[PDB]
Amino acid sequence: QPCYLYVIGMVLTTPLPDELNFRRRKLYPPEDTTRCFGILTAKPIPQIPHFPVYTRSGEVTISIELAASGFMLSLQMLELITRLHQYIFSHILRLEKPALAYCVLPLNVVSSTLDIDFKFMEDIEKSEARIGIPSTKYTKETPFVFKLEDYQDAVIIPRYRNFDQPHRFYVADVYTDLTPLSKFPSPEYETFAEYYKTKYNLDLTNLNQPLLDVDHTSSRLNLLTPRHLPLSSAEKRKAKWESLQNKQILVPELCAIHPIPASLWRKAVCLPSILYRLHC
RNA sequence: GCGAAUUCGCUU
RNA sequence: GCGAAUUCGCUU
Repeated sequence: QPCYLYVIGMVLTTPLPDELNFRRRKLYPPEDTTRCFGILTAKPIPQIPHFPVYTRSGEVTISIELAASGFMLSLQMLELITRLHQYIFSHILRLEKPALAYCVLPLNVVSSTLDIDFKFMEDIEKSEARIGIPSTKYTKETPFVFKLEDYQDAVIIPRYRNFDQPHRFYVADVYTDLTPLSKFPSPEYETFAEYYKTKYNLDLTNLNQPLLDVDHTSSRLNLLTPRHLPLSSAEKRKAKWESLQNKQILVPELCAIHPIPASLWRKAVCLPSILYRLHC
């Protein structure tokens, strides 16, 4: 049968007020980056009014708009699209129930005009960090080189712990006044370099690199109402753990960059809410 | 989120 | 299993 293609339009209509920005984040309008998500279906999606999702950056207005229809796709491309759909929900979001309509897929411009991002999907499948921690070989003669532009829109993972299910972080800041030789926040160790050497037996090949501020990527599943009522003892403990996660300062050399950009990840976490709303 | 200890509520 | 309180461990 022929295909329908919809764009999931996203616009930050009400940026988070200062008084609610408890984790003191930068705000990231989705409309500031062209790569986004769409839906490929064999059946038309009924017209649905615009509706909000409440993200870390504030209230985002969602609109489902027709981009293309009455076209065919080869089996090969449908298979690629299907794999990426499954990848989004199993490996990025780590879900089992995508909607808490048939295929979510990345779209991007070719020139201001949106179409299926086949190249991006291919790049993901080729990436050595698509599933887990990628192999590396930093030595004195082939040292780690810090490229600032590679961290400007990055999701990172520690390469040295949690092999089976790595923790993903947004890079929230680059601390150019810090190096691995800066003082360590805990007194049992003098420097970041010493900490990583003692606990993990990790050597660093680059002692001039900046250090990174991070923001955990984990998000609640239903974003259809605002986050903010009192908390239980469990929720407190959870909040405290997230707080400590976000106080961590990481060393770029000891992290791997995920192939999905931070700007797209921020849009991905909205998908379950959007699919839930559409099937209602 | 992954775990632990102690204590209390829901069933007849 | 559905909940609550108090306390401790894992990250930098």
